[PDB]
Amino acid sequence: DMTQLTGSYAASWLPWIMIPLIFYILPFPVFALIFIWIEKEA
Amino acid sequence: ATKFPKFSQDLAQDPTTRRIWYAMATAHDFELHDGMTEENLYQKIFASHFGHLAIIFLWASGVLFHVAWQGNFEQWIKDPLNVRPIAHAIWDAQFGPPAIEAFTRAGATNPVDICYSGVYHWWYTIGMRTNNELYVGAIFLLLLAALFLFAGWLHLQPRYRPTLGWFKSAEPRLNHHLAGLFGVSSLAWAAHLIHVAIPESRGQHVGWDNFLFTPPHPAGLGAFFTGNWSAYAQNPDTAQHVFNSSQGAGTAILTFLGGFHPQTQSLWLTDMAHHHVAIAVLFIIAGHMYRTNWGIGHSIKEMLNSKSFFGAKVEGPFNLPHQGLYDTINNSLHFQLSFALAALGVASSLTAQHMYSMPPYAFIGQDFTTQAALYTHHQYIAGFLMVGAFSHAGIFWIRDYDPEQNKGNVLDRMLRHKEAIISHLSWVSLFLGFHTLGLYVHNDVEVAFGAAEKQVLIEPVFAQFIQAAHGKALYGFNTLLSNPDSIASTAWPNHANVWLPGWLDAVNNTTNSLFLTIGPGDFYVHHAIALGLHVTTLVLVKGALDARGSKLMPDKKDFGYAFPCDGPGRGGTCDISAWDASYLAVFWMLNTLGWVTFYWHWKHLAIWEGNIAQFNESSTYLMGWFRDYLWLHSAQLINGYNPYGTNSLAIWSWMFLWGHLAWAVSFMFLITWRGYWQELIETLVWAHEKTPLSFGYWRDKPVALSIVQARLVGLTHFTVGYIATYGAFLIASTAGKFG
Amino acid sequence: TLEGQTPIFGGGTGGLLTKAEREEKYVITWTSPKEQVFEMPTGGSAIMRQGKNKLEIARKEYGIALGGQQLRAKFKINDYKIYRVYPNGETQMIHPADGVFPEKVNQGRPKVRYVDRNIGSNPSPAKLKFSGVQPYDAP
Amino acid sequence: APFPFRTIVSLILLAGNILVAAIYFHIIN
Amino acid sequence: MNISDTQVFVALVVALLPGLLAFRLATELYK
Amino acid sequence: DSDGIVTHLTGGNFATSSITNNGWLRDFLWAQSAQVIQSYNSSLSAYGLMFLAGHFIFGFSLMFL
Amino acid sequence: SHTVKIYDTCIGCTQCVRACPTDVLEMVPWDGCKAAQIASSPRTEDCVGCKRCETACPTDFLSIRVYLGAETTRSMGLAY
Amino acid sequence: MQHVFKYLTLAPVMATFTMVALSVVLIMLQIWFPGLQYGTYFKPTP
Amino acid sequence: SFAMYCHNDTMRAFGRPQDMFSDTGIQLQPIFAQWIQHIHTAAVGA
Amino acid sequence: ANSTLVPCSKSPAFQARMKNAPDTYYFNKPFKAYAKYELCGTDGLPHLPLDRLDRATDVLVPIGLFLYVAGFIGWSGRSYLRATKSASDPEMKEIFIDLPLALQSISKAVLWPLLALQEFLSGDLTARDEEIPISPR
Ligand code: F6C
Ligand code: CLA
Ligand code: CLA
Ligand code: CLA
Ligand code: CLA
Ligand code: CLA
Ligand code: CLA
Ligand SMILES: CC1=C(/C=C/C(C)=C/C=C/C(C)=C\C=C\C=C(C)\C=C\C=C(C)\C=C\C2=C(C)CCCC2(C)C)C(C)(C)CCC1
Ligand code: SF4
Repeated sequence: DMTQLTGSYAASWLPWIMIPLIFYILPFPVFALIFIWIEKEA
Repeated sequence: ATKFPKFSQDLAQDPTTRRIWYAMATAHDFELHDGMTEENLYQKIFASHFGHLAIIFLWASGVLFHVAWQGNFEQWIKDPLNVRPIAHAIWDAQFGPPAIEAFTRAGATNPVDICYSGVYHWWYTIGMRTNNELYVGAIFLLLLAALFLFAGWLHLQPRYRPTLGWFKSAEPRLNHHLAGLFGVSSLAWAAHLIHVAIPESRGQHVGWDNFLFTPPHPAGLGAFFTGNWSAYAQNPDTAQHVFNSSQGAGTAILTFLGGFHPQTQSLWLTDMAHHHVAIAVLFIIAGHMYRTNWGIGHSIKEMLNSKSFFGAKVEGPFNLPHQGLYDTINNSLHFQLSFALAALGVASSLTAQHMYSMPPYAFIGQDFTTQAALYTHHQYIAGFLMVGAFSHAGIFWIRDYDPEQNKGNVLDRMLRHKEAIISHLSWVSLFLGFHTLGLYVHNDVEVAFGAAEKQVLIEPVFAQFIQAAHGKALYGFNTLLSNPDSIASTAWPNHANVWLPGWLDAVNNTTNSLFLTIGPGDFYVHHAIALGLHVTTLVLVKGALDARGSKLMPDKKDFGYAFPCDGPGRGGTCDISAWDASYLAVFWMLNTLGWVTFYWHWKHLAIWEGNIAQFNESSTYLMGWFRDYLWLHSAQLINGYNPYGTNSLAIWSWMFLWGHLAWAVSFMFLITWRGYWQELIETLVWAHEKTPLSFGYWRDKPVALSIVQARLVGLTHFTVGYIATYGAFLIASTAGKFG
Repeated sequence: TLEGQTPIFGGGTGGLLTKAEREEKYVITWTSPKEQVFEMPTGGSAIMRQGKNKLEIARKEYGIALGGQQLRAKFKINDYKIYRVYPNGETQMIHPADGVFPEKVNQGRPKVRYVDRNIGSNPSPAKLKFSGVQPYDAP
Repeated sequence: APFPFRTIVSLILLAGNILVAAIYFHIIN
Repeated sequence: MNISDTQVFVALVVALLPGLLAFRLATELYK
Repeated sequence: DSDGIVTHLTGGNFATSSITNNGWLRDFLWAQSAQVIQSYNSSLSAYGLMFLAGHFIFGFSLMFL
Repeated sequence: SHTVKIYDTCIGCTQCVRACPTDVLEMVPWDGCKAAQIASSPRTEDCVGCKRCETACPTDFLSIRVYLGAETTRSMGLAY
Repeated sequence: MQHVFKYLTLAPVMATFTMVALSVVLIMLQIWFPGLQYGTYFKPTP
Repeated sequence: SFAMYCHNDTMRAFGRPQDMFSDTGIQLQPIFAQWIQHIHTAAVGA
Repeated sequence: ANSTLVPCSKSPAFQARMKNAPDTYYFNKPFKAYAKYELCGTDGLPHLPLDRLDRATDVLVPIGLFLYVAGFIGWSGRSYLRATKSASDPEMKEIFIDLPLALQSISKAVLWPLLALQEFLSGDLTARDEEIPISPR
């Protein structure tokens, strides 16, 4: 059916989790890591 | 101070947000890093180049993996002319059902993107047939990237860090990169074509499991050592050969047929194999020219410093003093990068100009969207490389050029008559601009007043004569290759013109892009391109030659490549740095490549749509370009989504507006300048300090972007919007109208 | 401590900020022959007192602009001084540095950052590569 | 100065342009 | 016939090797 | 018409098309420029010429800015 | 901080000192010119880089030069 | 009146007179000989 | 004002007209301006 | 010989344009001139080729006519400028045109191709390189 995102390729559950992980789950912690790195006192 | 950036204490002590911005912009300018020595500079660059190569290999691995995983390569093989190649799957969780249905196409049951990079045609031609083969290649490139990543780390360890003398040894590097990097690699590719690609195009499978005991030719290697090289050219592929099948298939591995394979309408695989064999021999020979360790060979320093021509006294090569140049190039990484970028820019343009007219991949000439994307891609990259070559030329003048070691040589002479060079470049730009625009608007007025017969329509006779000289008999000229009785066509002494019969068939074919017919409309756009080339060169050359100083700023070299200005004194000095000339030249480079890609796209759109007369009659006046190219072909693009529904062009519709938005944003960074925003920020600083419940507070004081930074940011938005807008239009107006 | 009474001012948004309490602050003091209206460095009008005055300012440029373009040029007041006040209370007088205005030559002032050549004789940056020396700082 | 080296190369390059124009104008074949 | 589940998982595991080596090179260059 | 039924110049596009700037780009700029863009060889050709003239001056101003 | 240098072509016209908005420059005794004085920059830490001194310099080329360098709170002209 | 004559020699005034005169000459050339084209100048009317 | 137009463009491209700011989706009725029209029309008796 | 270009009078596409043209001053005579003298492409519009030994006067006459007029304007401006260099206030003679000086410059510029030739032969056309303001290298 064409009412939902699906995948006929192998392991179609991978984009189901990788897309949230890379685009709106991990990026904020990554920004936090970079912020700490660039604000560290000498 | 902060630990970041590690390479600059001046930035690390900056208490404002400018510290973060400038750290990113100067991170890869290794020469300006604190405590940087020449030996450490080369070692860091060497390791960085290993990282870039690994990124390239990972990028190629990703393209292969996603096609093997989510593409339709095997289905596309069975019908390349009617199956849309799939780039990768789409997972956007905020799609609606109409969007999911629209993007579910090309035989897939899930939303997908249609590949336009031509990798399907390329892999098909070189003998790849199954998704497993693509997967193995992807895994191999993952390991290859790991090998180069380890090499970069290894050559940073103390025992493996090369010395400065190793980096400065020019002659051995040229020998190895010519004979080995260029020659042996070409020979190895010709081996792949002969052993794998050619057999696979004839229906027989050759892989790692059986290539050791499956000879590519019945005569074997005995014919090569005996000298019976003609056996490899016997029995070529027949004119009724079917690609990827044994029907009509020959046995020759190195033919020289020329022209195109009749079915695939692309270059013969056996011709491409013999091409890389000959190229390999030429480059391997070229790799033995310079002396490294055995006395024999030329010394580049001796050649440049030579002042005697077989006894006679000369200033140098062509009686021109080239002395002292060897140390100038060898000690200047910016001089070397200038030639490297210029060569890649020319090669990228040649790739674009020769690939659409001479498609090397099976059926790629019939994928109209792929052809348009590939030409535009490599031409725009060529423009950027051309800008970079002159940008680092200006950096060379300031950082690496010293007049003492170059006194009296050919490089010094160029600087001594820079006014004549710049003024004459200005004259050519003015002449081309005045007359090309003047003739365009003259045709505009006449066509507008119902007097199209009164247009000035100059025939491109010089270029038409070249086409006739190459075998095009359409124009009626009877010279050289268009004259069968000419000594050029007969090659009277030897009659070894075995290239000609195949070449003439492709030249006079009416369904390909080999020497497309040209008229007055093509005449004016080439002169517009000449105007763009000369002005962009004028901006870049003027910036490079004035980088060290001018009458307005005699001591410019002491201020560096990139600085905002020299203040409002002496009349005002905005955009006076050599960096600003490269900044201004990107605008003209984008405009010039815009004219080039508009011309290529519209001409091929008329051909593909069967309306060649539309281009020939409307390209002679600018309203024809505006109405029949831009306005007419935007209809399908802007209807990707509308109040009545959506289709597969919705992405190109949204990206079309996204590019316009980025282009609009750049105008803000380019028109408004810093002091306006600094005063506004100060007001916001007051507001934050006086507002309760706002416990946050800046660790870096917020300041407006610097003068130079704003020019770069505005140029980035301008360029990104430029590319995104035309890219969406190019894909939508071609894919929407064709396959 | 610094003596003097502040000018009549009803308040404004161009005054001191966190930087005054955290990093540094400036004070300009002067004496006027009468009570009169002057323009504040950051907008608005203030009334300077009869005796000795004291004004707190965020930047040194405010004091130079007020003392130079207004106190001397307009009100003919030449005894103004500018101090730099640190958060810990340390105060140093910075203008005029030696009691004489900088535009008037004074004995005992050394030459600072003087280059003993014309500007056109600066060496090219190529000769100073990796040496850490700018062309204008070259001997 | 007559500029011998300058004028020899210039005339050779010009001769190439004239020779190409001869074929272009159907004067020679 | 595209690749299978095992091939995708194998590629993910293999990609860890350039991933770790990229981190080593990046930290080495930072020195 | 005689029955009092009104047919508007653009037929009520505003309610549904003006809520997106793709609708502004397509149904207002692209669609309503048909008269000026096709005015060549007619009495309105001066407007077509000045349409291009205004576009030229806008791009021309960009180098001063 | 910015770097301000004074070259020997100075004629001691005191114009650069008068134009400075932060009192970076002062006039010191000298013998290289008729005015018997030359510009000096003892307080470059207060220099904002406005280049008003260069605008006021009458010599050709300039006898006083400003080279923008590392940015500090007072060199950026920040009241906050 | 000598000041008026001097004003008439001003650069904007002289340029305006020159451009007006050249435009007049070109305009009458279009009226008398409309449709002149390269390959047609100085040829008799057929 | 403007980012809500961008919201509308993204919703329409997604094929989600029900999520748009429109008369048929999420309505934003200018009730105060509509009220003034009614008051001014009824003022004359229409 | 170019074959895709034929005389306009023999072009069927050009003839169709001739009949459909409006009957005004702007089309009656010009179409008659174009048919007799111009070469037309497949689109029926006149084209200007530079590959014909004949009709070379049709190329040289407009080129030479322009080059004479453009050189006349340039030589008038050059001679006038050099005449004002000897004045005490040359700038004021550029915003105030010296009519007796301008007429003298215009009269001599009629023979500018000859004047420029003796100017170049005597070495008075160009100034020496070392006597010209230049920027530092
Ligand atoms: C940090 C903290 C802080 C705080 C607190 O604490 C604050 C606050 C305020 C108040 C007071 C006010 C009001 C609010 C509003 O409405 O607006 C905003 C909004 C928002 C949303 C903002 C935001 C908020 C916060 C940030 C939140 C956060 C959270 C998140 C989620 C985190 C995340 C993390 C991750 C990792 C990513 C404001 C404002 C302003 N801002 Mg402002 N902030 C700040 C930050 C910032 C930054 C970074 C920047 C840059 C971008 C700026 C900017 C700005 C401007 C332009 C302006 C304006 O206009 C305004 C005003 O003034 O008026 C009057 N600002 N501020
Ligand atoms: C540079 C190569 C490259 C690129 C551009 C992409 C691009 C994409 N991949 Mg992908 N992928 C690649 C290689 C690549 N792939 C390789 C080699 C593997 C096998 C390990 C995978 C396995 C994979 C899976 C399993 C999935 C994707 C998916 C996707 C899509 C969403 C992004 C995502 O979730 O990433 C996920 C990426 C990974 C899990 C691993 C990526 C490993 C590569 C080699 C890292 C490359 C880093 C790069 C070179 C450094 C950039 C430097 C910086 C300066 C730019 C996107 C089209 C998703 C998809 O199909 O959505 C529809 C998804 O579910 N990828
Ligand atoms: C609210 C708006 C919105 C958002 C947030 C997204 C978000 C997403 N969409 Mg999407 N989409 C939208 C609206 C939106 N969409 C609309 C209106 C349409 C039309 C109906 C689509 C149609 C659409 C399609 C057809 C596809 C997506 C995809 C994606 C995903 C990939 C991220 C992306 O778009 O690029 C984000 C980009 C980056 C993070 C950049 C990566 C960093 C690299 C290194 C930058 C390098 C720059 C490059 C080298 C220079 C240019 C190169 C170029 C010339 C080739 C992501 C989940 C793709 C997907 O599913 O992928 C898995 C996909 O195939 N969308
Ligand atoms: C092999 C190619 C090559 C190499 C090795 C270099 C190397 C260098 N260039 Mg150079 N350059 C190149 C090509 C190249 N360039 C081309 C093609 C152009 C024309 C556009 C330029 C134009 C150029 C200018 C104008 C300047 C340099 C400078 C420099 C030096 C410092 C780099 C820097 O500023 O820090 C690193 C810089 C950045 C990381 C820039 C940020 C990224 C920009 C803004 C692009 C925007 C990102 C875009 C949205 C997405 C891109 C993909 C994403 C993954 C990043 C360094 C030696 C600078 C220099 O030497 O100063 C004296 C300098 O001023 N280059
Ligand atoms: C449509 C936009 C546009 C146009 C037409 C031009 C035109 C020009 N640019 Mg330019 N430029 C632009 C945008 C534009 N630029 C932008 C956006 C940038 C990025 C900032 C630049 C950056 C740039 C640089 C860096 C350089 C140029 C140069 C040039 C000139 C070289 C071309 C030439 O001589 O042709 C002939 C001249 C023209 C076509 C100009 C139009 C002439 C008009 C039509 C004559 C009409 C006369 C008429 C009587 C006037 C009416 C009366 C009126 C006064 C009221 C030319 C004046 C170069 C230059 O000066 O070379 C000499 C140069 O170095 N430009
Ligand atoms: C309607 C017809 C028309 C119009 C309006 C113009 C308009 C223009 N032409 Mg042009 N031209 C035309 C037809 C036309 N052309 C034709 C048919 C030809 C023959 C192919 C030329 C060849 C031509 C050249 C070669 C040049 C122009 C130039 C110019 C510009 C300045 C002309 C002038 O007198 O400046 C006032 C004059 C001066 C300030 C000094 C005199 C300059 C002349 C042109 C050169 C000296 C003449 C001498 C014989 C040396 C010739 C050098 C040559 C061999 C390279 C102006 C925009 C010039 C230009 O674009 O400059 C950037 C320029 O150099 N035109
Ligand atoms: C006095 C007449 C005169 C003469 C003989 C020249 C001669 C020259 N100019 Mg030049 N120029 C002039 C006026 C003149 N200029 C004026 C007034 C301007 C300002 C618009 C310019 C702007 C200019 C530029 C920007 C460039 C030249 C260039 C050149 C050189 C080759 C191209 C050319 O012929 O210019 C073509 C002509 C123009 C570009 C415009 C000039 C047209 C003006 C309007 C004519 C003025 C006539 C004058 C009022 C007559 C009054 C005389 C009267 C009192 C008796 C050549 C040395 C080029 C160069 O350096 O090449 C090496 C170049 O890049 N000129
Ligand atoms: C045949 C022909 C042709 C071609 C031609 C050619 C190719 C030419 C060349 C030419 C050249 C290659 C030239 C050169 C030159 C050089 C020089 C160096 C010059 C100089 C000049 C001068 C110096 C001038 C002066 C003057 C005068 C005289 C007048 C006015 C003023 C003045 C001052 C400007 C064509 C197709 C187009 C057309 C048809 C015919
Ligand atoms: S303005 Fe220039 S000449 Fe005058 S004192 Fe200052 S540096 Fe010397």
